[PDB]
Amino acid sequence: LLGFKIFGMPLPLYAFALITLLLSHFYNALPTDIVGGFAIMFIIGAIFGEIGKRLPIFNKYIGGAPVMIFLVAAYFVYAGIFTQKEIDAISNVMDKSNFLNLFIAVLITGAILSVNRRLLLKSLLGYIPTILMGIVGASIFGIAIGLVFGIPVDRIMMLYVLPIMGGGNGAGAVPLSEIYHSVTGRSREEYYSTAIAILTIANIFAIVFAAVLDIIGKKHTWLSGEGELVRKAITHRETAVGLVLSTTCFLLAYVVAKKILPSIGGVAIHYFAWMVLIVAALNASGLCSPEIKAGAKRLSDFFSKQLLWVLMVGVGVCYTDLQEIINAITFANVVIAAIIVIGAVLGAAIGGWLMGFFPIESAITAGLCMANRGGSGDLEVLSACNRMNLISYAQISSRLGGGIVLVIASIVFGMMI
Amino acid sequence: SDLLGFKIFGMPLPLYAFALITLLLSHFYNALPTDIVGGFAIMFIIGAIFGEIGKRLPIFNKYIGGAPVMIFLVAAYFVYAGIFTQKEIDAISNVMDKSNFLNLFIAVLITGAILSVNRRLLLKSLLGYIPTILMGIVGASIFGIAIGLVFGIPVDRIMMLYVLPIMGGGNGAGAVPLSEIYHSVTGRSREEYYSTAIAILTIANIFAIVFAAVLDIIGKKHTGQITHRETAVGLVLSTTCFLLAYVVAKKILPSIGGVAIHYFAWMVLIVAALNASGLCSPEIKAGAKRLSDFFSKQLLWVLMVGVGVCYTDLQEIINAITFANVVIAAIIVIGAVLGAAIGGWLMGFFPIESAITAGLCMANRGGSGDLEVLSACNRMNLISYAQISSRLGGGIVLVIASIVFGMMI
Ligand SMILES: CCCCCCCCO[C@@H]1O[C@H](CO)[C@@H](O)[C@H](O)[C@H]1O
Ligand SMILES: CCCCCCCCO[C@@H]1O[C@H](CO)[C@@H](O)[C@H](O)[C@H]1O
Ligand code: NA
Ligand code: NA
Repeated sequence: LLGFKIFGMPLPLYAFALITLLLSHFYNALPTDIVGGFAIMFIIGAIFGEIGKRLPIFNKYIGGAPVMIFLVAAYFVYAGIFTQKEIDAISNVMDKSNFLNLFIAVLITGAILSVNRRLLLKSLLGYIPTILMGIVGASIFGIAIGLVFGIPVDRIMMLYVLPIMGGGNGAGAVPLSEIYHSVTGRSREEYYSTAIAILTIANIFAIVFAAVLDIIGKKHTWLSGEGELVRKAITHRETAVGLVLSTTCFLLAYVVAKKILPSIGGVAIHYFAWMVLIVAALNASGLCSPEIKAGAKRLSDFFSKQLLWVLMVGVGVCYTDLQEIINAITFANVVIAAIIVIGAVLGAAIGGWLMGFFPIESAITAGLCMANRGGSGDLEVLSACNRMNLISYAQISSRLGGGIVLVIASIVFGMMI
Repeated sequence: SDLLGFKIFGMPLPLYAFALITLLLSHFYNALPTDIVGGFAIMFIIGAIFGEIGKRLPIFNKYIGGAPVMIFLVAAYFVYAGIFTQKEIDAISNVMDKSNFLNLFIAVLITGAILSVNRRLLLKSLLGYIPTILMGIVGASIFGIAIGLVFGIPVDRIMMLYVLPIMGGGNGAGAVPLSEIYHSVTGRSREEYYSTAIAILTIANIFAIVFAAVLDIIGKKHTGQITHRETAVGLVLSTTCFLLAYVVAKKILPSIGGVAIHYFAWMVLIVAALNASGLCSPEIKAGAKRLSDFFSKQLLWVLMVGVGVCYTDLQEIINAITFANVVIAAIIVIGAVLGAAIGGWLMGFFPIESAITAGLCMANRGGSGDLEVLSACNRMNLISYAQISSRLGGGIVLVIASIVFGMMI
């Protein structure tokens, strides 16, 4: 028990914090600010984070730590566990103080500037277009099954395709909700609650088809290269600069979307979308030295691994409706989702074949590793089919491709609305 | 080419330009989110340029304060001169007060500064080094009050605007939090207090390094393991220890007597207790330190942009550069010297050495000063002691201040 850690805190220490939480709770004394917010969010997220991480079935196939937190957290608002004050504190961090944006800003920046200048520019020509091909196939098949299921083209694109292809929960579902609310007007929690649910279904199908394409690859060897895609031939300060660039790149994106270039056409370009383009540009410009480029990564790690659990406590409070989540686990979606994955498989297989890669390998990295739950999923997918050596490719899909999906989404959303 | 090798806030001039261009686009277009992201974006960039400028200036850097002073003055001049936009003022203030980054900042500092100190060193230090510090404070107060009564300034003002701020651990750690405690207990604006306190404190800092060389002449005449996670736990403990302090001050123990105990004061006691309890492993204890470094070294400059905007009046700063104050300040330092000399003699230390570490290294500008003081007298090997004064002693000063303030009011 003492050797057991919660969020890297021994049980004795965690108790100290958990006691404090309860003192604030009983006495109903809590500042509705950053400090008060994080204090709660950290502790609550910590316990339920570990709980969702330890659970076997749940951990590998549902999402684990983050899912457990954003569900539990929402149940606290539903069940009336939280105090008005505590809800205020948490919401004040997420929306008023706008930690959500910072979080996403840091992620975008670190994910894009991490990728090496050459790898990025090179990847564009072959691997990037394959990804786009996968998306086309994912959309075309999705729309096809939706039209068969009497669901309009809007919904299929916004609540199924885009969210599935997006890079997971924190990186796809969460920011797509924000873009959705900024462009339609409808609540975020309506969207996230459905999107997170479908996305998770697809994540389970992605790891299943990964093993199916492995069997097909080993049965029909002319399609699979044995694990090879192609057919032929720092200190605090750096990390701090990452933070500067994270915010600065968001501000530029913001000034562009609000004043300079509000709309390429009728279509309104959301500031997050712009950011991806800006950061990507900043990478190619090479204004950032490799040390700084890593600094940005080191930040995104710190956020993704330490502050993610905090974020989820807030996501369950503001972005999560437990009812819509339940309502989206319809047996019909399970089919729609699965088929969209298949659309991505065939889309990336065709695309990669056209770009010079092996169809099987392309469908795994530029296809399934897109439809999977961002990073966590890449590991789980590439293990089902033994292709763990392409992890570097898979992350290009989950990172750059996930960034693509936001830009695409900002356009899809607007023009559709 | 050489310029391009020139870095601003660890950003090459080309890169900084990218940011500085963005700042100006936000400025011209008047498009800026009044939130964390928008705030830090500005504060980072502005603080960066003026931070370096104040750091490079020779006279200014060593004796006035340097990077942070330059920023909190320039920043205030921007509000005064109307350089900043209402939006930009809002963004920055929203980060400092609404979002309350100030408290987090102080919370992180307190936690990392106290939990860094080794359990034994802390408990041991209490018996001998700590009481010496208290003796120095007594002497600093008694001499201060003496000169103030001579100058027709009441005992309140001497204790609140001169003694406490001087003995406190500098700008970010003493002056800035003492303003917060002052405003929480009197009701009067923070900027009124900070603007005077920062000014006197800086004067004393210059006297401290001078007397350090004077006492030198009189003396000669007569685990390393770390992870992001540990640092993150530092953040948890920083906030958690503030929350406990807060719940205690607001509900459990609002007042020991008529006197109201401010939550920051409680925090110091709580964190110190948490250290002695040893609930925190050395890895975690370092984690808290590693955070406070990241804050103190990276986010300090941001903080100062906000301190010039909310906590700084340029007029009161000018008005406190009183030649009368120059005398009052100097004497308070002398009071600390003799106070720590007597105290240390009683505790078994050398009077000269005690007056330097438990005396001048108190009255100096926190950590920054300790280096400048221990260089004037060649005692650089006591830096570890000096930091106990600047850290633990600075924490003491807040607890004392919360009591002094309340009972006086
Ligand atoms: C027990 C293994 C199950 C495999 C199912 C497919 C059975 C064989 O499949 C057939 O094999 C031929 C090669 O000889 C191919 O030319 C055909 O395209 C293929 O469909
Ligand atoms: C409000 C957000 C504050 C984020 C600050 C995170 C700074 C963490 O910074 C990290 O600290 C670690 C611990 O020493 C080091 O090992 C890493 O190299 C360093 O970059
Ligand atoms: Na996906
Ligand atoms: Na001082």
